[PDB]
Amino acid sequence: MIVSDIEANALLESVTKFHCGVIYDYSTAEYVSYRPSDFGAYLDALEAEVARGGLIVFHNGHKYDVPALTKLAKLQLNREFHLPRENCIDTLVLSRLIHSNLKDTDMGLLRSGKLPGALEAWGYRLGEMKGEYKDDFKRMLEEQGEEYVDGMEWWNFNEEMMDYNVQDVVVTKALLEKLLSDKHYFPPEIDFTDVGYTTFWSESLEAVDIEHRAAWLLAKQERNGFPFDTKAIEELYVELAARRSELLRKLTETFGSWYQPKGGTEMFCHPRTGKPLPKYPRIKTPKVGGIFKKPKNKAQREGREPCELDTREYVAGAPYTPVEHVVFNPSSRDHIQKKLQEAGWVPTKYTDKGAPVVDDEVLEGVRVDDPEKQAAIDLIKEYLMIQKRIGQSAEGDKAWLRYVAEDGKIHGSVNPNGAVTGRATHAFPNLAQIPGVRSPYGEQCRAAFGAEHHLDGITGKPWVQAGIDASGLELRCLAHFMARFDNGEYAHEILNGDIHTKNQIAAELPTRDNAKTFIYGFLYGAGDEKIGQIVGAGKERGKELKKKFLENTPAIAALRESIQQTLVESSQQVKWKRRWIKGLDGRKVHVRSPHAALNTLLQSAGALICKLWIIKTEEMLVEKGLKHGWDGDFAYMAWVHDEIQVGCRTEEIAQVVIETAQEAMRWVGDHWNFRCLLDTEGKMGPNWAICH
Amino acid sequence: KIIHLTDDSFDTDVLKADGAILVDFWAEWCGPCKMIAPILDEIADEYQGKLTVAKLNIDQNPGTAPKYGIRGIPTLLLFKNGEVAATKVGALSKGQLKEFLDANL
DNA sequence: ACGACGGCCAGTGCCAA
DNA sequence: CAGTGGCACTGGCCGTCGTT
Ligand SMILES: Cc1cn([C@H]2CC[C@@H](COP(=O)(O)OP(=O)(O)OP(=O)(O)O)O2)c(=O)[nH]c1=O
Ligand SMILES: [Mg+2]
Ligand SMILES: [Mg+2]
Ligand SMILES: [Mg+2]
Ligand SMILES: [Mg+2]
Repeated sequence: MIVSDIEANALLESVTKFHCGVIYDYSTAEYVSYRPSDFGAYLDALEAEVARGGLIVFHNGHKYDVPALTKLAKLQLNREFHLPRENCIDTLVLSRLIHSNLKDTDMGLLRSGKLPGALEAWGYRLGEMKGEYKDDFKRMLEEQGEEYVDGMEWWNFNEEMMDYNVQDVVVTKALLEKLLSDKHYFPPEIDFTDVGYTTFWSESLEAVDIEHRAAWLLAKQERNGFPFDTKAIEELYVELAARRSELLRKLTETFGSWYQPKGGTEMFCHPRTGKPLPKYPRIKTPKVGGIFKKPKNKAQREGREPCELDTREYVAGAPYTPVEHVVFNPSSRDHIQKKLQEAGWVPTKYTDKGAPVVDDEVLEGVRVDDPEKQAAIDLIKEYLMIQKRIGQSAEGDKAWLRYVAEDGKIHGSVNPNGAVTGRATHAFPNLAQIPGVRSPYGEQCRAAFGAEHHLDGITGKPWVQAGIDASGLELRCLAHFMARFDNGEYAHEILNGDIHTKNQIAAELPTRDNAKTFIYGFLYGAGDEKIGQIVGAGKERGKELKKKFLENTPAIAALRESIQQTLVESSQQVKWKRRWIKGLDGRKVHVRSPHAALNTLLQSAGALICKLWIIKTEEMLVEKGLKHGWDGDFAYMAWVHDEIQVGCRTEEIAQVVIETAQEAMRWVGDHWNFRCLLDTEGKMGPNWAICH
Repeated sequence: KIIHLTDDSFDTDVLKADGAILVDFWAEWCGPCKMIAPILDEIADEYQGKLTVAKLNIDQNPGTAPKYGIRGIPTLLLFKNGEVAATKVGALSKGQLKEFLDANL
């Protein structure tokens, strides 16, 4: 086993030069440094470890180092280099599995201070090395007079870079040994730093293997990227900007501008009493200035000739209130609240901070006498929505248009195990929150992401898309877990026609989607009123649906109680018996709250099932001769919880991807002895609007 | 004796007054504005004949002030033949207003 | 001497699963 | 007591840097 890390000139997207690398070999207990001209030797050493059936440990090597080395070896040495997946270990992947309850800076992409809770020390260190090295580099330049530029610290190799490269390795080594010391994931009877790769995967908890395979597969999906229709989105941006401007014009005509105090420093005091009046706007008492200018002549200084007028504008001692002119901003909840109350509106609900709530619910219910302002409320709702779309598609910091790469794809980032439950998190941009087709502008947004937007490298023909989503996943998970209470009764009922449509009708709800947000909000602990809001009714209607569904399957109560009995010994300050659930693959799953336990249990089950699912799906495809890549037959474009969108070179392949995903899901179900049959629904089409 | 302006009457009451008009831009929530108010009442009298005192509440009438780049209140704009002859910002005292007026009139 | 502006940071809300 | 996430906007606050 060896521990390594490299330093190169840029992020994977445009890296073109290997600067250095360090290797720590457990068999020798020594560190070896490779400088820019030792690149060939560095790669030879990694391959030697592979040839010995050994292991290579990186920190974020799955997403960076490994692919980087493959790319740099090709560019710099014209060498083919491909470390096999089974020989690689990633301490970041391990760290995210074992410390799933914690957050991390995602290797410096996120600000430490903005994250909640604590951060693991070693990993925190590794994530700060880049910014830390940059500070030392800058400090040294300003020490020698030289100026600093953009990011010149990475243009050339230097010994300071080399030293950091060495530190990463000693720190990665320490992190590794810390993770290996966790008895829950690694049996104590085995020295995992002294075994071949097969032993490492077979002797460690199943979760260790799953996490590394998921990260490797997902690293690849990131590189693939999601084919994006830039043109279509820029045209949508124009249309949305026009609508925004029009709404702003109408809203500003209706709600005029006004003045507010701003820039006041001193306290206003009663001229007579002299007592401070903190509630009065802050003021400013000029120090210089009068009606006339100070006398400049002798006689003028005696009252011979009138003094020059002081064009100034202020008079010493004469206080005034500094103000600013403010124009109505439909995006300002504060502005909206101000104008509506000035129109007669009397707020009913306020925030825990005192501000009146101004969301779509209240706006919908606001009633003011003036008919023009009453109508303006709709323009405001539309406006807030238009902004939501513009921000996500064009103007936000993570706007799609700011992320399209040269290859015409958006390479969304994914933290395979970012959520406590074992689900992944998506960001930069978040491809897991694209507006749905049935929401305003949804079809246009959704259609911009699609295989059709990718033209085959050889034939120039657009690729096809295969979208597969697991059927009623978390409800089937529920059936599985309560089977010990109802003997698979629910597990059988659930597959008698669509479960959500069956509930939709029974609950008398408008859409199938509404039935979904209802059942899950209900299943996971929503209160009577929350259930009302979801179904567009009151707390009264909430209690009904609650007792109706809870009465229909009393196993829900039994499952909830058993979970409590297992986690809580006493209880909001809680006394825990155990604070974690045992996931399907053996991992510990932190429970934040007794009340949320059921959600932890089911979301986790669904997450691990889906994770093993996408892994098994790709493997089955590869064993069928299909190659993963734009230069092949298929390409993973996105994984949104229990759904995958795959680009395929041909319809035939798309048909096979859909059927293979179904075989894989059933394999996963059999693999973990699930008490409910698992299924998937697939669709073939040009983009995401049609494939989901 | 003070003229209470509105956005719609500001043009003919001030910009076409053909005489000296002292306009006061104020707001009910300003400390200095409440101070100078009493002073403007007295001034209105004493200067009746050679000066007209007018007040414009920037809250009730938000369209006028912006055109004059109001950045502080109370703002005292002395108009003569449709144009600003002199401007002074602040709760001047009785005497200071007098010096100012007598000097610009 | 003063004020525009870019990070930081809570508040608030809504997008998706 | 829906849970699990990401992220856009406003507005308060402050140290940097160009303007008066
Ligand atoms: C929408 C939504 C979903 N969830 C969880 C629990 C389910 C999974 C997957 O969602 P999906 O819409 O596929 O649901 P699924 O049951 O798979 O329905 P399909 O058969 O995919 O339509 O996400 C939730 O907790 N709250 C929600 O509001
Ligand atoms: Mg590294
Ligand atoms: Mg589903
Ligand atoms: Mg889904
Ligand atoms: Mg959140």
